Amino acid sequence: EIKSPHEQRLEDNIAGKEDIYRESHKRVFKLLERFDGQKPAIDVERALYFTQSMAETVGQPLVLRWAKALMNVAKNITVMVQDDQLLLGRCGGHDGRYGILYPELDGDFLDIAVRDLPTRPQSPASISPEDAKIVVEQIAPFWKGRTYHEALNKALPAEVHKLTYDDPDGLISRFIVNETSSFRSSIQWVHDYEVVLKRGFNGLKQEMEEKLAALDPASPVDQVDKRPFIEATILVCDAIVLWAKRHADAARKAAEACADPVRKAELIRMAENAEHVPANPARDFYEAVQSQYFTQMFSRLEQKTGTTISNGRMDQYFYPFYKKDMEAGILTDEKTLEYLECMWVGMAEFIDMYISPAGGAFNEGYAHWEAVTIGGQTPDGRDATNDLTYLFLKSKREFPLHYPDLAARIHSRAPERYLWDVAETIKFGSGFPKLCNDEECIPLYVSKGATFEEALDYAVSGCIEIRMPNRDTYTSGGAYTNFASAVEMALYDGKMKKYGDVQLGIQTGDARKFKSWDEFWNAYVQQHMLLLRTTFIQQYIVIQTRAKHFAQPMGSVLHALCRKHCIDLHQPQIPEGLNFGYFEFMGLGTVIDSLAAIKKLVFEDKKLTMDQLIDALEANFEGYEDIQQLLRTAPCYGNDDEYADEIGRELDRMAVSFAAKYGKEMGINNDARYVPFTSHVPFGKVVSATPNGRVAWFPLADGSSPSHGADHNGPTAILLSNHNTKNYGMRARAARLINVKFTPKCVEGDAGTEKLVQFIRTWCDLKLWHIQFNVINADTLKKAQKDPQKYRNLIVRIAGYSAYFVDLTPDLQNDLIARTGHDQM
Repeated sequence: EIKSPHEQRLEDNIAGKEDIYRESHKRVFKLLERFDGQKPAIDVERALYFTQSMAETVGQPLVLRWAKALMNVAKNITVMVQDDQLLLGRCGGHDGRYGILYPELDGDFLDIAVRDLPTRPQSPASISPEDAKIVVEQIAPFWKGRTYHEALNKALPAEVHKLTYDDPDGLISRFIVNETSSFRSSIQWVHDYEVVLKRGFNGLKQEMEEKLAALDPASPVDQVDKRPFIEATILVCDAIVLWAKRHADAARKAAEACADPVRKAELIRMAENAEHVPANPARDFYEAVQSQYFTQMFSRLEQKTGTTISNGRMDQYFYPFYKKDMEAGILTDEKTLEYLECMWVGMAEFIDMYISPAGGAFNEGYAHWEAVTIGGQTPDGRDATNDLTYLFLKSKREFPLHYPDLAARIHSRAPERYLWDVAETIKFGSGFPKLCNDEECIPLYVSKGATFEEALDYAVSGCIEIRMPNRDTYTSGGAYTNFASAVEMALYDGKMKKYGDVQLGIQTGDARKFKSWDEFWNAYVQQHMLLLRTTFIQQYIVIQTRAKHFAQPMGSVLHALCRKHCIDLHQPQIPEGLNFGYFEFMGLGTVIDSLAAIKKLVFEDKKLTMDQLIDALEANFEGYEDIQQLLRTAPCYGNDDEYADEIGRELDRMAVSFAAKYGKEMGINNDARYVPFTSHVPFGKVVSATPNGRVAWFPLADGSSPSHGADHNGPTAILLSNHNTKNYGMRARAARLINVKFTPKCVEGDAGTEKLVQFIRTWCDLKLWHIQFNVINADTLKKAQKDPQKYRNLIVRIAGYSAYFVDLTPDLQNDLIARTGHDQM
């Protein structure tokens, strides 16, 4: 009926009109028009200079090798000044959208990427013949037998390898117990950006030089274990300062050749910035943005942080600079938005490239989660809403890209003006911001060793994870576990149709011969527990293997505990640190509804037999549409239906109870999480037809959202089912991703915004970690599917992030279309 602001801006763009927000954001609109929707190009510069150094330092301490390699990167990488930009900093020589390579992580995929990336279905990338030659002749040869993925592949035992990979080289995943440490250097992370703003890398280098001079020259521990770390942090401090100085030199060369006196003044000011920061503490808001921007951009050169390096509570640590400059009359809100959005433009040019097939399937639509945290509470416990908070919401509404990854913190005393503006930003229809509940994760974290000061100042990281940038020390990518495959294995005696006669799971027998609900439930529990055992065994190998392949000198020098004990973050145990790891429960809604359909329609109501059920499944419901339609009448997750929710609660109890028992012996919290990336698409592609009516190879239920079209009792019931399927008596849990879609008419006007605010307050009281919203009409998606070039600017909320709908595979588009769009609350 009515269109959201995004849909209206979409129609104006298609009709050829100027966007209504272009004039008051003219500079950044000029910037983003130069690359919007361009297929990103692979850049080889970082990997080349990184490889050149690593090849000459083999055998030395890993963290020192990393710093020497980053210095080689800083001296040689292309430094450029883009037109109209107010910021310096870039990770490649290509102009426009670009991604870089990390051969230390997944170098064994380099030949695969060279031939498959330009035409790959998920997030493709071009590679010029000049770039391909450098890759296959100068980058790939050194890394053969040396990459992390090869080490992980050869280190998994047979029974774990069979549930991890399909081929002996680990090049193709099976999407059963999926490792995620091979397509990202680490999980999400947030640097302590305020220590750079307040002390600069010159100050950190000074602190480390005092530690270097205090070492006992006779102590073998000081000289063998501590000294290489200290030398690495000192060298990496000089590396980033040299890198910034080269940008300052480039800005002055640009200034000498510029006829425009207004641009010449800007170029000189940019040069002055790079000559002060990040070496020295920032002195105004402009320098603070440029200082933070340099650090996060240099971080991308350091390692491929999961979901791309996140940014922390910008509306807090930028605020002293904003308030001082505003009151000094050297800044305005309009100038603030220009500085910040120049940072979004720069971030939007950097594409986080996943070159393996598994990594591409996990991150459709050039997925990115560089979380920017706003709102919430102060370290002392009062509300933290300020004028910068509202500007980020304003920037997100008017800036047309799906940047930044804006996350708003909610607590029980969040101001109404704040919740109102968040609700109105959500009603814009691009999926921003995502909500994180102080009330759920803060009590969990203080329970796991965090002080209240550390927990209250948490920053969202990645999808909806939280970080305490001077307390968190765990960086190992976790397992993603396909519990929907446990249902399939319980039907077919530990086998899956996708993999033929390969004995994947327990031989629980032919489900056609099962005589009671007890017998099928036991079969599932056996496969369920098997996936859990494989998950944790795989994880422990990942922890031990990553310690031999990854170092993070810059990230470590930004961590107070790493400076204090002189040890790199990617080591398994760091003194006084807290380790928050994860394993993923995938397919919750698909698993619940499948088991509920079997319990209800087979063994309680006797409405069909196991033969009818498995006959329909093995036929993919072809000729059996009556049984498919019958299966969809069983109780489902997401309706506040205790019949279904009690099954999900027990599924959760098994995973959380297992996590609490076996995490501690790995020395970490390895908690159950329900955050999917886009892995519910490839996980679905390996699972055949399921007892809930889902056809073969269709995506699974996303995160902890209800199965597609299974929520027939309104949106609030989704909140109650999430609450009813959790186990608040235990703590071995983490986030759950909730996706809810409203029609614009559902939330129309001031009456609609009020309904959404009360909905968010109910979501908060229920201690639910996360929630997201699409506000869109179904016909918008159907028109975008049929005519994708006309609707190429349509933006939809997927899983922690928004992306262009036409960049998504048909499978993921079908996930988006099949999600229930609620017309009333």
